[PDB]
Amino acid sequence: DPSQQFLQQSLERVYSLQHLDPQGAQELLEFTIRDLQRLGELQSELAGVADFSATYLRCQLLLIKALQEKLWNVAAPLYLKQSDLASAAAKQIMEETYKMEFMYSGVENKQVVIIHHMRLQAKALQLIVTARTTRGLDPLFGMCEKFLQEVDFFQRYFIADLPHLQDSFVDKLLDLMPRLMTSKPAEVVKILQTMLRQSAFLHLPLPEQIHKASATIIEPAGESDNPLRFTSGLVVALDVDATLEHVQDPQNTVKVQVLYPDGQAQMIHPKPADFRNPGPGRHRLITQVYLSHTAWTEACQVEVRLLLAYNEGTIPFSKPVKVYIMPKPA
Amino acid sequence: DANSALMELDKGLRSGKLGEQCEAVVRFPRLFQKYPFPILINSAFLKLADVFRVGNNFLRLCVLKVTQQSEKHLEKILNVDEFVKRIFSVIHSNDPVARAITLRMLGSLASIIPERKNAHHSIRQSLDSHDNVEVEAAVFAAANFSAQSKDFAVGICNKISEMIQGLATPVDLKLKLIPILQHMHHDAILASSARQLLQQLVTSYPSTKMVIVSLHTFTLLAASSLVDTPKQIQLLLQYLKNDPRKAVKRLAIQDLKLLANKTPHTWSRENIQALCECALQTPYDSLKLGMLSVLSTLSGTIAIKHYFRSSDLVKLAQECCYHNNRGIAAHGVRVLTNITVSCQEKDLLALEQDAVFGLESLLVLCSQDDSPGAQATLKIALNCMVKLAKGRPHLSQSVVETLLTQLHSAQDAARILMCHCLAAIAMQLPVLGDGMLGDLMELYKVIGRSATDKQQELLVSLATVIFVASQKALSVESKAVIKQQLESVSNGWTVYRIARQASRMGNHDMAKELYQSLLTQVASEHFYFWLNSLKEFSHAEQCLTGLQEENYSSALSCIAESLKFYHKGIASLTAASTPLNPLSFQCEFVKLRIDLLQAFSQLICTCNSLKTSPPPAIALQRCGRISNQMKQSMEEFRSLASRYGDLYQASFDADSATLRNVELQQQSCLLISHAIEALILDPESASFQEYGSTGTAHADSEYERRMMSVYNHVLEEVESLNRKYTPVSYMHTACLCNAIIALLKVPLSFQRYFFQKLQSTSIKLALSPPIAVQNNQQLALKVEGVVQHGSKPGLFRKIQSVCLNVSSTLQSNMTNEMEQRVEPHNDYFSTQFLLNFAILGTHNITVESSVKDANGIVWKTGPRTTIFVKSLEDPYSQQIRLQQQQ
Amino acid sequence: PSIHGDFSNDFRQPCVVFTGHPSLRFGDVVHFMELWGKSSLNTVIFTEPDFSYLEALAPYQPLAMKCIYCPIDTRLNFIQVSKLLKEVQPLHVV
Repeated sequence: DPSQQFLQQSLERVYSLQHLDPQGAQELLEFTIRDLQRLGELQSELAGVADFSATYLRCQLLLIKALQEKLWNVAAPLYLKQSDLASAAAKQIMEETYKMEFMYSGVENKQVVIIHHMRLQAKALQLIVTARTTRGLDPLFGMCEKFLQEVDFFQRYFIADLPHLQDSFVDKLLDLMPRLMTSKPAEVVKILQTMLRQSAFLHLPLPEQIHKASATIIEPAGESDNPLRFTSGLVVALDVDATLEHVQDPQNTVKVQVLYPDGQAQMIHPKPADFRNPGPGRHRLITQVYLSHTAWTEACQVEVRLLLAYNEGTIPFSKPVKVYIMPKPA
Repeated sequence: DANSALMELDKGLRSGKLGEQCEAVVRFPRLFQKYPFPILINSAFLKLADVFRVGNNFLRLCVLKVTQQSEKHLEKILNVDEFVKRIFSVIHSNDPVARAITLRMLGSLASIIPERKNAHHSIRQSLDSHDNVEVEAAVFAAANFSAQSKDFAVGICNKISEMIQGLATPVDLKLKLIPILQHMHHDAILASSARQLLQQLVTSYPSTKMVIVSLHTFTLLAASSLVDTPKQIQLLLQYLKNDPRKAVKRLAIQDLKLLANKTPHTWSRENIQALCECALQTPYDSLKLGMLSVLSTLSGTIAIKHYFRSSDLVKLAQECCYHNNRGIAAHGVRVLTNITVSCQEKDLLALEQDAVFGLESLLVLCSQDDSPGAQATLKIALNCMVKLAKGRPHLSQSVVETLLTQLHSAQDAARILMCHCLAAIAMQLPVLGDGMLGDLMELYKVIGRSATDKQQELLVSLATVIFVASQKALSVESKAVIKQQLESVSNGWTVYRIARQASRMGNHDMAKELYQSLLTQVASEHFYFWLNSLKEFSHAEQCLTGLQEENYSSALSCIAESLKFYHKGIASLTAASTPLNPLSFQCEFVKLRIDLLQAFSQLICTCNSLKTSPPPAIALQRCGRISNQMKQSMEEFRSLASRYGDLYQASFDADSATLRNVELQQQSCLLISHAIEALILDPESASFQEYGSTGTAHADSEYERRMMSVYNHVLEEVESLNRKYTPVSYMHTACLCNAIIALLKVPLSFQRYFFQKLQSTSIKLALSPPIAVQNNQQLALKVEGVVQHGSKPGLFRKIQSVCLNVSSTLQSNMTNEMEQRVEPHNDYFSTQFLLNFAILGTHNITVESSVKDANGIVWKTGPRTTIFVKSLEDPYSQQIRLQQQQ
Repeated sequence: PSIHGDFSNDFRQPCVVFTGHPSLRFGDVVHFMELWGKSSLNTVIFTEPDFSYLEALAPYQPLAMKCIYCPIDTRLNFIQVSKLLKEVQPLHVV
C-alpha cells in the first residue's frame, strides 16, 4: 500500500532533517502535520496512526516554537506575560501528550516511553518559564525538586528503554542527575534549558494496528428547539445514546459530563450494564442521564459531552452536544 | 419584512407573463440575503421548485441561476425530499433542454443531497444520451456529484473510462469528460485506478489538447491524493524534457509550479536535478524562464536543504544569473540568494560575491527603461538585496556601496525602490550613518527638478532614508531639507508624510519644523488639533535632546521643559477626538509617556532629596523619608508597567513594530522599578543572575537597538552594585539618575498605529435588555455579537475565540464570576449565561469580551457593557418570609 | 415511577409525597430532602422505626425543615408477647 509507504517516508523525512534552521525546521514540521492530517482524512485505515503521528509532530512543533521565542534573550526583570507563548505551548503539549497516551488504542511500551519523554520535556519547559516569571526561591526549589523527582521516577520506570533513547533529552538529564542536586537552582535552569535546546528529536515507532477512539452522541442529537419542559427543582430525564469505537475499557473510563450554563460541570459515571458491545471494537452507551435546576427566565441549553478518564484526570472525547432546557416554576 | 417580500415575489411568480416571473425568480436571492430565516428559505425554495416543475425552460434557467447563486442557503432547507422530488420530476420530460436544466439543477444541489441514488441514475443515463446539451449537463452534474459522493465517484469512474475508450464519443466530449477524474480523491484504490486510466489517456490520445487536459487533471488528482505526488512529479519532468510541444512543456512548467507551491517538501533531489538538467538543456528562453520560476519557488522553501557543494543547480544559477533576458537573470539570482542565505559551507563563500555582483548587474540593467517588467525584475533583485544583507550581515557594506553609486543615475521609480531597499538595510544595521547620509543629502539637492509625478514619492522615500541614516542633530542640513520642501513641494501631504517619518525615526526637531508649517493649510478643526498636538509632541521630545550625562539639574530642567509641551500637546490631542476615529491609542500612549516623564522627574527629585533632606535623629530605617519615597516610586513604576501592559493588550489592531515599541516602554518602566528595588529596597533577596542569551537579541530597528543597549548597561551596572554599599549611598542615586538620563537620551519613536490604523475590528455585543426579575427565577441571558472588520479581517492577527467574561455587583460583590469561550464560526458568536440574584436588591451586570488569537494571546479589546437588573421576590414569597422570619 | 417521568410535569406545590427509602440514603426521598430542606414551612414525617431517625437526618443536618419522629410500628409489643407466651406456654424461649 503506497499510503503506508507515504506515511513512513513522511516520518523519516521529518526525522532525517532534524538539523535544519528552526525556521526551516518549523516549516517542515507544519508541512508534515498538514500532510498527515490530509492522509488521515483520505484513508480511514491509517487515520489512527496519522492522527497519532500528527499529534506527536504537533508536540515537537510547539516545543520548537516555544524554545525559539524572544523570551530568553531578555533578563528576568524584563519578562512579560502578554507576549508569552511558552506557557501556552507548555500547557498545549502537556494536554496533547495525555491525549496521545490515552485516546489512541494499540500502544506498546516504546510508544509510552516516547510520550512520557515528551511529557517530561513539557514539564521542563513549564519549569523554565515559571522560573523566568518568578523571583522568590521557594517556588524554584519546590518545582525543581518535584521535577527532579519526576526525572527519577521516569528513569526508574523505563530502565529497559533507556539504552534506546540515544542522544535524547533524558540521556542528557541522566548524565547530570546525581550532580544537578548539588548546583544552585539558577544554574540548573540554565543547564537544562540549554541542553533542552540541542536535545535530539525522538523517533516514534508506529504500532502494527492502532485507532483513535471516537464517540458520536446520537440520541440528544441537538436537533432544534421545543426544549425539555420540567418543573423547577424537580428532575428532567435525558436519554443518551452514543456509539463508541475502539475503546478498550469504556465502562471504567468513559464519563458523561454535562455543563449547565454556569460553572457547574456535573460529571456522571454510567453503570457498566449500559455499555453494550454489539460488534467488535464498537460499543453502545445507551444511558439515561438526569438533570435539574431552578426556574430560568427562559429556555437555555446545557452542553452534554462525552469524556474520557484515565488513571484521576480526564480529557474531552467527543463533540459537545447542547440540549435546550425549560424549567418552569411550579 | 420577510413574509411581505415573499408574498410579493409569489405574486410576481403567478403573474403568468414571463417577464414578471423571471423578475421575481431572480429577485429571490436578494431576499435570501435580506432575511436569512430558515422557514422563509425553505418555503421560498419550495415555491421555486414548484415554479421550476411547471414553467417554460427560460424560467427554469432563471431558477438554476438562483440555485447557483444561493448555494449557501441550500444548507437551511428542511423539506429536502419534497423539494428535490418536484425538481426531479422534470427529468422525465422528453424535452432535452428541460432535462439539461434539471441535470444542472441536481449538480447545483449536489452539496445538500448527495447519495440520492435516483439522481445518480439520472446522471448515468443522461451521460450516454444523444442531445448534446443533455450530455453536457450530465457531465457538469457528474463533476459536482463526484466532488460530493464517494459512491457516485467509484460508480462513475468505470463509465467515464468506457466513455473515453468508446469510439462514438467525439473528441470535444472526451475533452470535457476527462476532468471529472480530478474528483477521484476519495479513496486510494480509486485514485490508483484513475491514475491508470490517465496513463492510458496520454499514451492513446496524444493530441496537444487532450494530453494537456489529461496531464493537468492528473496533476490536480495527485495533488489532492497525496500518495501519487512523487510519480506525478516524475511524469511531469519526463514530459517536460521529452515532449517537444511548447504547449505541453508550458503546462508541465505551470503545474510543476503548482506542485512546488503546495508540497515542496516532497520534491526529491532527483526531481530537482532533472529539472535543472531540463533548464540547462532548453534553448527557448520562455521555457527557461518558466522552469527557473519553478526553481526559485523551490529554493524559497526547504527543498534546497533536501537537495544538499557545486552541482547542476549551482551551475544553472550562476549561468542564468548573467542572462541577457532580465526575467531569467532575476530568477537565477533569486536562486543564488536563497542558496547563499540557506547554507554556510566553505564553498559558498565564493558563491556569495558572485551573487552580490549579479545583484549589481541587475541594478545596472533594470534601473533605466522604466518598463513594468523592469519594475518587476527590479523588485525581485532588491528584495534579494535585502534578503542577503539581512541573512549575511558581513556582506552589507558592498551592497550599500553599490546602491549609493547607482542611486545617482537611476530613474525616479528605480530611485524610489532603491531608497526603500536602502532604508530596510539601514534599519537593520546602524554602523554606516554619516557618510552615506552625506551622499544621499547631495542627491537630495537635485530632486527639485526631476519630474512632476514621481517627484513627491521620491522626496518622501529619500527623506525617509535620510532620517534612517541620521542618528544625531542637523541644522544646516535641516535648513536644506526645509528649503527644498518650500521650493518644490508646496503640497503638504508630502510634508506630512516626511514629518511622519521624522517622528518615526526620532528626528523630532525638523519634524517640529514641518508640523508647525502645516497648521495653516489644513481645513478641518480636528486635523488642526491633531497637527498642533504632533507639533507639541515633537517639540517636547526635542527638549530632551539637550540632556547631558552626569548633570542632574540639567536633567530636571529639560524634563520640566519637555513636560510643559507634552501637556499642551495632550490637551490639543484630546481636543482632536471625534465619535468617528477616536484617538484612543494616541491618547493613552501620550498619557503613559506623560506619567513616565513625571515619574522620572519625581525619581530625580527624590534622588536629589537624599542630600536635600537629611534624615532625623532616629537612631530601610534611619533613612525614613528617602526609603518611603523610594517605595512610592517603586509602586508608581510598577503601576506604569502594568498600564503599558494593558495598553498592549488593548492594542489588538496594531502592527508588530508598534507592539514591540510599547513593549519596550513597559520594559524601561520595569527596568527602573527593578533597579530601585535591587539597589534600595530589597538588595539581599534579589540575588538574580542576568544570564540571558543576549547574542540572539535581533534588534528590528536602531531605536530598539539603543533600547536594548541601555537596558543591558543599566542592568549590568545594577549587578555590579548588588551588595557593595549601604542602600542610601550617593552611588545608588548616581546609578538611578544615570539610568533615567540614558533612558531619556534615546528619543521616543512613534510608530504606525499612532499615525495609521489598519485591520480595525469591534464587537456590537447584543444581549437581552432597570430590569426586574423574580429572585427564584434566576436570570437567563442571551449574549451575541458580530466581529466587524475594516477591509480584510485577518491582516495582522487572526481571531478565533471570544473569551466573554461576566461579573456582578450589588448596591450599584463579584458574585457571578463566570466566562465562556466561543468560536464565532460565521463571524457571529452567540451563547447564554445563567445569573443568580438571590439577594433581593439591585444587581449591576458587567460583561466583557476578550479575544484569544490563533497563538493563544488574550487581548482585552471588546466593549465594556453594563446593565442594571432589579431583583425582588413576589409578595407571597415575601409575606411567607416575613411570617417565617420570626 | 419516578420524578422525571410525568411527576416532573403534573406536580403542584402544596402536596404530600410518599417516596424513596426510609434510610434516606437513596431513592427519590434524597432529592426531595435536598429540595425542601431549606424551607421551614415544609416537613418530613417518619414512619419506619427500623432506622434511627436522628441518624437519617444527620447528612442533611443544618436544615430548617421540620422533622417528625412518629413511628407506626405494629409488631408485637412486650405486653402482647407476655400474654401470648402465657397462653401458648412453650417449654423454652429463645
